[PDB]
Amino acid sequence: NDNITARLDRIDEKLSEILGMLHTLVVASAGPTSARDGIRDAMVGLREEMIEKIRTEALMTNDRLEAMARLRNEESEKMAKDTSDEVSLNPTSEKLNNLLEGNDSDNDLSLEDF
Amino acid sequence: ANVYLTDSYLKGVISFSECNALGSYIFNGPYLKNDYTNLISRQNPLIEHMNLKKLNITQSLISKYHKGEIKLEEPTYFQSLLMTYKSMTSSEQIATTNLLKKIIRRAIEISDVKVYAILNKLGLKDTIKTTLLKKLMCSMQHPPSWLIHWFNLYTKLNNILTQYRSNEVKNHGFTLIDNQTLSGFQFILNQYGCIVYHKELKRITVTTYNQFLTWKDISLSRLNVCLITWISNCLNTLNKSLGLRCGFNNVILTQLFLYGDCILKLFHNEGFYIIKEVEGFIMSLILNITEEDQFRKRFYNSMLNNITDAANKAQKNLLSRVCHTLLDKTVSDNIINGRWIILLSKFLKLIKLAGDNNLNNLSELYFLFRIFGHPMVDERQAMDAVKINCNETKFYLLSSLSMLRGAFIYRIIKGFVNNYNRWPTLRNAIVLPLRWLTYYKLNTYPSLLELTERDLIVLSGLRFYREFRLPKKVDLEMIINDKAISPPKNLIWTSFPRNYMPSHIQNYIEHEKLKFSESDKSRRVLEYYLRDNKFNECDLYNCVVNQSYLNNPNHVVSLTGKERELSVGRMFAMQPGMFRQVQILAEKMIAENILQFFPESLTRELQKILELKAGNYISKCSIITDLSKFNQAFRYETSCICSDVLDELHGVQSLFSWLHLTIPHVTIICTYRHAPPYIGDHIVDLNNVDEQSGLYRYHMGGIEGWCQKLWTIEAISLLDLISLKGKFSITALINGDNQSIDISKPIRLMEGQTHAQADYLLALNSLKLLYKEYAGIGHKLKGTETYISRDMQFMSKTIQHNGVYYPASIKKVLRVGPWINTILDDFKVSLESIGSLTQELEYRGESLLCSLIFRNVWLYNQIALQLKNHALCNNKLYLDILKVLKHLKTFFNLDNIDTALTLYMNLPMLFGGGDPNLLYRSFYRRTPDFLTEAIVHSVFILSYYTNHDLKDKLQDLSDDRLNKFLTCIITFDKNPNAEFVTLMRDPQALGSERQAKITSEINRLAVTEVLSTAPNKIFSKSAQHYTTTEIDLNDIMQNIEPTYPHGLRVVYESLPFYKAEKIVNLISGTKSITNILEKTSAIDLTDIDRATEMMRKNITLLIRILPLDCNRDKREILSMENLSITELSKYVRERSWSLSNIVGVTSPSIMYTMDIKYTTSTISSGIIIEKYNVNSLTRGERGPTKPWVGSSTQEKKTMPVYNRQVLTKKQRDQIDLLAKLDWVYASIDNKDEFMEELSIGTLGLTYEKAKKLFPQYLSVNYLHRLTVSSRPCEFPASIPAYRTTNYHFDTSPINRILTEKYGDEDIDIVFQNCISFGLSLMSVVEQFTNVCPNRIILIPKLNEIHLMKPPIFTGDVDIHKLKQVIQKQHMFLPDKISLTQYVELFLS
Amino acid sequence: NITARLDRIDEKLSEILGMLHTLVVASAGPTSARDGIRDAMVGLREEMIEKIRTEALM
Amino acid sequence: NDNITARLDRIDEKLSEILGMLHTLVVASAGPTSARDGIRDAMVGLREEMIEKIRTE
Amino acid sequence: NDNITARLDRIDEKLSEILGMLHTLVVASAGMVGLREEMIEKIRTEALMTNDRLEAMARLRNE
RNA sequence: UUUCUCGU
Repeated sequence: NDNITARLDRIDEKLSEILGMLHTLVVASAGPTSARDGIRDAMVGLREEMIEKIRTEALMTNDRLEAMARLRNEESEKMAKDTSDEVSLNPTSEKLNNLLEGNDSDNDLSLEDF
Repeated sequence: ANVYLTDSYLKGVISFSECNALGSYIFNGPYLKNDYTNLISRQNPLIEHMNLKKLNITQSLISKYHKGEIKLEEPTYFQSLLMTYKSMTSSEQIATTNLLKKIIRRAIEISDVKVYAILNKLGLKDTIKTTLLKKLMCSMQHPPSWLIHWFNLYTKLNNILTQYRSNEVKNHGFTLIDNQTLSGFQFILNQYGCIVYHKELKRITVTTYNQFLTWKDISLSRLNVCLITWISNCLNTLNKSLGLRCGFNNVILTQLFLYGDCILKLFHNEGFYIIKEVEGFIMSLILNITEEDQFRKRFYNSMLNNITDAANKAQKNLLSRVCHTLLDKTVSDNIINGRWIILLSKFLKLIKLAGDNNLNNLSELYFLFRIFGHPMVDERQAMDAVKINCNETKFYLLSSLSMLRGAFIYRIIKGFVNNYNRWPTLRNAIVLPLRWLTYYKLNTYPSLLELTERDLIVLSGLRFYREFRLPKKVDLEMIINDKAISPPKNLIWTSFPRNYMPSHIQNYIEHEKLKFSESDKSRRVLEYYLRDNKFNECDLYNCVVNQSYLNNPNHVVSLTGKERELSVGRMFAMQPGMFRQVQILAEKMIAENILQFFPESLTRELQKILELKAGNYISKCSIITDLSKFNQAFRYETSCICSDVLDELHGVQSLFSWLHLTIPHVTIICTYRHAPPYIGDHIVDLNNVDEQSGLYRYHMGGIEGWCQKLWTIEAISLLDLISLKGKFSITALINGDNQSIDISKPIRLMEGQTHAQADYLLALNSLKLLYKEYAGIGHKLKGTETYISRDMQFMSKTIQHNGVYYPASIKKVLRVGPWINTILDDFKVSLESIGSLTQELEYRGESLLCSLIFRNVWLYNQIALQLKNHALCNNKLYLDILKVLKHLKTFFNLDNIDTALTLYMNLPMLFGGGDPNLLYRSFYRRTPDFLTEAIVHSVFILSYYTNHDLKDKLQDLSDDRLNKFLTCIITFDKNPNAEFVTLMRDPQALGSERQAKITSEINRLAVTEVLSTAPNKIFSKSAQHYTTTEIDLNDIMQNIEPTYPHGLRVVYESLPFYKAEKIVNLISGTKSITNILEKTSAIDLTDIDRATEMMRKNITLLIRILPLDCNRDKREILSMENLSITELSKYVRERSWSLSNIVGVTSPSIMYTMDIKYTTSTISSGIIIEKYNVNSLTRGERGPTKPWVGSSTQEKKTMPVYNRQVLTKKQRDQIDLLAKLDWVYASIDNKDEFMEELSIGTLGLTYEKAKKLFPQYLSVNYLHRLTVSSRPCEFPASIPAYRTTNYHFDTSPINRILTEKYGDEDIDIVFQNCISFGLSLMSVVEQFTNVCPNRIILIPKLNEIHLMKPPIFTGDVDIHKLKQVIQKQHMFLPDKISLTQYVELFLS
Repeated sequence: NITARLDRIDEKLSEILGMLHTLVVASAGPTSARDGIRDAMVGLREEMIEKIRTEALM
Repeated sequence: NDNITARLDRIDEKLSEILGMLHTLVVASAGPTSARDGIRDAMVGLREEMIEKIRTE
Repeated sequence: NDNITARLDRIDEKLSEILGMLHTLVVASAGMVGLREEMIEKIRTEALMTNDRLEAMARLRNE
């Protein structure tokens, strides 16, 4: 009975592609509508379609670049900075470290200042 | 009329809104921020603000400010000015120094009695008898200038506060003007405002009563820190191990406080953003000391980033706010100049110097988080941040949601299997594959390593039947709470002042009030439930099953500023009564049903938690992340997917999903007395009110407090998914806002690598994965919240590693003063609170003398120097205390009233004394009975004035002080009344006016009468029948010959009166009784004088307990030869209660009955205790032995085979209570009918039907293995968990001796207290001798040993009275077991 | 081979069931509760069934 | 044999449940405030017929 | 052996129409009477099965 | 002085 196996390979492969579609399917939250005044439905759609929707201002979101990176499953620079093996310092922190780890040059141990 | 009593401690919120409004009205311009608050305050002011401004001194001050002589400033600026007082004079400095010297000397004198008792009981080795305290007093002669300055500032602020409180009590609407108490200052302090003016510096401000309380508390906290550090240093100077673990010179501490105040002043209110990082910085130094190279530098750099970013944000917010306001000319140039870098660097460097590279110092530095004060939280800004976070769209992969729901389903299945040995009943048995169908049929579950992503995806699609049940009758104990609620949507404007509301809003409120019931019109839980006349018992169940909370037209959420919170924001919220009922019910069912499937929830100590938690290469790690803001990252699509599982399990629609089904459609509005939103015209509802910074809509998020347990279990499921995806184990310890992770993963160690630089790689990979799946599920946690570690464990704000705990005792005891944790300025409650707070020092920091001396300092202050200034009654307590002192002096042979006061302070508080925590608390926390401990404590105290060896038991002596005391305790007139009900309320009660009466007993009456005249039928009838039920419940069991207080307590718990009296006791703790329903926050004079007379009677208790003539007038006194203290206490209890025999409660005092010997002899007969760690100072070092939890002996009962889940928690508890009743009262003549009708009344079953449900017990002795809620369940030592690990114990000689004498029978003594006493005594000997003993043995005294065999009761319980009490209190019974619930108890 | 391949088809179908049920649960939201169709979406439960039963029997 | 028959005899209900999930999703997604009244009065009719059917027998 | 083939054909038709419903679903959500009636029937029969299960223990009680 | 305020 190889005929039935050959004819069910088709349903097997289309079930596999339905599973792939389900895996790539993305769902959004039911946030407020544009200009408020109502509740938007928890819309569901294809992945790349809603990356396009986010980048076309279809839905208002505080996060755009990192949300896009997460949706497309790519490593973002913000995530890399958060999970960096060595973290650097902004200039204020660099100055603070210089004053902390350096000898007291001015020795301004006076409350009358600042 | 009614009097207003103001608290002496803030215990509330410093409100930015009210301060801004008051300043704006006073100065005719925007004061703190350009909001609608200032506009409405200037337009239509409050009556109190008008009264404050109309004062002549206020008019002069505002005229001077308008003239430009003085310039407006900030509460933070004046906080800095007060902290750096720099205005003291020689006279007041000398007076303050003399007062502090007297306080220290008196505290040391009081401490000498306790120390001498400890020493002469231990056998180790003028006004002061012990050489140790003599040297300590000789060292602590001159307090330093910093200590004197802090004491003087605290004393002046406390004097101002107590003067204002006394005047406010005297007359209403008082304003205190005090330009003389503080030199150069000026206070116009009132309840509704506090204006501080500095004539010398030409500065003025507007503050609040809460801000003034905060200033006083800052001063008091610095005084406490200074006193503790000075005492610890002076003790460590003479003995290194004697004092606390930390060491400070305290000049660094004073400079640090000054620099913190300077930072706050420079950055104004927004400086608390920078101040919030002190704890994190301390943690950074801790990681620098402990952690490896990579982790320490990573955290240090990341948090330098955090601190500088927070400082920049604070500067930007300050500049933005200050621009268009009256404070624009106040910003310091150093803020713009950027020179604040130097000041902040100095602050951090001095913090590091205080730490001194010492782990104990840094660990205990966590009090700096609370010293610097609390911010004035801005409601509008925090709500704007919450709106920005929540009101956003979150995009989820459907795969991620499926994985989370499948993980939650897997947790549910695992919990059900492990608990009830079976899978839950599920609808969709066809959706499972063959493998999962086999796992369903054979009721087991697969492991995580044997489970896959395919399995998680498959398990997502399941639908269950009911396994758990909704309680039909609403839980009154659950819903009744002293806290407040919010009015409905149409009545939300009633939470704002009438002046702040527009005229049309006022008219709408006045028209709508008649359209609403008397209950929901209120704002308090008690008033809402009491005024609910049409309150049906099955109302919450009907609402839940009908989904009445969904789409409710009158639902509105109101959120107010947090209390005593330094964290900016954290805005907790309130909700109307019915929706609050739904929320609390959902949380209760989650906790009582599903939380058993998630042991990591940690619903709890820390130290034990950590200790069971502690309980080619394997790589470990540790990640700690914050979850205070997590709650905002949970839409419907992420929370309700797992909430549907609970909905199905309880078979109820949208019970746990109510949040993201009704919160979205309600309006989130700011609610405070001085933060109103702009309305406009012809708009009378929030759904039409335009949204601004004050209010918004469409939350799309959670709320603090609500659904915390649901989000916790969802997070646990998320971490289980994390572990599945990453192939590693997780040991999460999530609790509240703090989450702890312990990831361990075996690895194949590549060549040339140690255990380091591989745990770091594991940490980085796990952090990347963790970040990825929180991002996928919605949460966007940053590097601010989380950090990584290797050998450090952090939770509940605690420090430890290597098994050695480092405490925060100074932080715990920060706020200790005259009237703490009290209501209506109660004296005994203040004494108890001081004692409890000061124990923490010796319970956590391992310092007996530091804690004891601190407690004595504050107790002496409260007794002598603070009783004269009681707010309610001017001098009555002081006069009564003087009377008690003279009475004690006449009773004993004390030469001076000073010595009389010392003895009163050392006398136990049980007999109206002054010592809150007895001697046993210093060796073991819990005791079976309090009377024996009080008696032995009194004996040891009197051993100071009466020379006793305390090693030779109690041979008689020529001195008769102790003889007279014991004889007078024995001899008194019996006046029993309601004896049995009093035993059932308190099994250790004495009665016959021989014990101190607590406020509940006095207030129970007035609570009854006020509850009787209430609209609610349930409470009305319960109060109306309360006295008759009291009499019936008292005489229900007056016929049993041997009375068992614990069995009586079990009977009382089983009967429905227990819930009603719990409600009565909760109501009795409110501020005002008979004024609950009067719509006024003012205490009635009836409450005032009732509390006053109760306080006077409690003070004048030693007189009645100790008559001068020792009652009987004869030479026959209590002979002390061969005297047993246990027999003494048992006879005292029986004589006091006029009862022939009281059994089961009388237990020996282990401290008295166990002697101390440091070297063995020809006979040991003792509890051998030796230290495994061979070193002198075992403190701070962990041993190789398991910690001594000291749990009670395990009772032996057999679980009946039935369906547990079908029975509710209350029904199961009552079934267990009835099983205990059968176990204790098996030998009753009327037992059959008594249990039969008891079961018929309480449950829906008969005795024969319920007998198979009862977990029949196997232990034949109910005096030794009973589990009454009034008996202790654990007997731990005073020392913490880690210190108990350094010693080993054995009781074999004790077992031999107790089997030789009266063997094969149970004994009244408890061995857990024996072991705890031994360990704590070894620690105390180490403290007092600088060396830990090599081996210690505890020889007992057999005359205090009794055989507590189970008696055979003879009597008949009065069935008629039992029927009467159940019928009268028929509105408090739990859910009766219906037939349609019972018939499924015996299925499969 | 046929049995094993049919079983794997069954596993894929089980995944379809799970994903669609998760989407059904997450697709209700406050919008269904406001419009009163959440009960239709997720299904009637035992407490509501008891309410109907007691209303009938009364 | 009977194994394949039983397997397809569970696949048919699995597919039927997939159908039902798709039906509820499509009737809840499309028709902005158009079919919501239809589901509401369908639930009203369902509860009426359910209570009547419980009354019967 | 044609019964197995017919069953495979009908399940193939059902799965193809399933794919059609997913496509229409994503299209509609991006940017009915019979379908609604069928899902009313499904929820009604599920409620009926649950109610019969509950009446099972009700009858067990009534004994 | 819409019960000064006081959440889970």
